[PDB]
Amino acid sequence: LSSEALMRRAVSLVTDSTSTFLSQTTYALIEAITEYTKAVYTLTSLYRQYTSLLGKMNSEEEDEVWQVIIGARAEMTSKHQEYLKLETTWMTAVGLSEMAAEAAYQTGADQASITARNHIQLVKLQVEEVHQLSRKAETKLAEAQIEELR
Amino acid sequence: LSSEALMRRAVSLVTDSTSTFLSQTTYALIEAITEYTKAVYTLTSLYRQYTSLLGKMNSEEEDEVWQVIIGARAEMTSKHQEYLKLETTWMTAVGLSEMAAEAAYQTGADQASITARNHIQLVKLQVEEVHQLSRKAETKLAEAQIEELR
Repeated sequence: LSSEALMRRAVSLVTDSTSTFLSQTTYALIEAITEYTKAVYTLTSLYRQYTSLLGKMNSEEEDEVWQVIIGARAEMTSKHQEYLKLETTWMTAVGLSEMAAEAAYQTGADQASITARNHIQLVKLQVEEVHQLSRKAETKLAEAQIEELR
Repeated sequence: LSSEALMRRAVSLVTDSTSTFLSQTTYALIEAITEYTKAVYTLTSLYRQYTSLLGKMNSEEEDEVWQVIIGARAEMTSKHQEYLKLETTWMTAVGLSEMAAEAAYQTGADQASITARNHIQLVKLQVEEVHQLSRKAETKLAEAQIEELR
């Protein structure tokens, strides 16, 4: 409508495009964290299966375990690096959501504001719990690798 | 626990807001179809006056209608400056709707997938139907031209 309303509509177009991009990036981040956690869980499950089949160690399965340990060191460094980069990308996505919320609050949407606040608190609890679980998973993996000496 | 109740009251607020929004958009769609028909008829009526009534009146009215053509062309460009953003906002709406359909198919929410598919279909039908009224008027103008020429 007016000049301020025209600016609102232009920033609405821009923020809708960047929110399409932000939804894509956030869904990709959620799927990547899911793959993170499920790969860690699958590696731990395979290790638990190998420990449950103890006593009948053979050359084939022990060589497989050696490969798993080498790939587990590589996975440790890769998991640390990708945890750093995923945290950085989540911070970038949070900043994008922050500017989108600034545009929406300058627009005047209040139902969207309260829905976003409820979503923010719920996902804050959820991501805190899931990230604590993940970090504990790699902490336990590192501790087990360290105590493998004895 | 289950976040079903959280989703329930979130979408209850969302559905109240979108019911108010649906009534408001019914009113705004009445307004928009009225404005779009008025703009298309203004364009075609100025074209009709440009083509049909030259030379019948005297010289002073000839100069008057020429200055009217110039000024009305400038004012029509100024007024039509708003319609260029409509195409781009429909482009981003179609892209976002296709993304929503794909994301809901991926997540598996049948109700959300149906909602997004019908969302893209309905916005397509609405914009294509206002544009269809416009292009029906344009086709009538072209038919009147080809019948008037021959």
